[PDB]
Amino acid sequence: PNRSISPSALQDLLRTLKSPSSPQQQQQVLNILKSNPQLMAAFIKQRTAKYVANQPGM
Amino acid sequence: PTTVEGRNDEKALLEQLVSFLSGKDETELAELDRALGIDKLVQGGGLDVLSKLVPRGSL
Repeated sequence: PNRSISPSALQDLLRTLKSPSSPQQQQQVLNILKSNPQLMAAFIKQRTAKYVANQPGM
Repeated sequence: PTTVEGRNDEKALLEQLVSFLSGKDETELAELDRALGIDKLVQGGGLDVLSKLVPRGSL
């Protein structure tokens, strides 16, 4: 937990959403999210930001 | 669009993507998923998500 996150990954993230979101995307998000944790935390937060709201807890 | 063109930085990076996420533009194409706007995200990916408007079809 020394280095922030690859400035090339984040680009893949935002570039991933560009996809259709279902087929590759799934692998794209998980892909980067995997090759980049800090990113996942962000994205994941965004994804859950859709539920976390409806379902308060986490 | 981005909202950190006057700062830029790690947080700005994730803030850029996250920012774009909030304003899912895909909504224009995913006129169907437009419902949630990001319902295409909650789709699942793994083997579950929540339980609000089948973001995939049958979760």
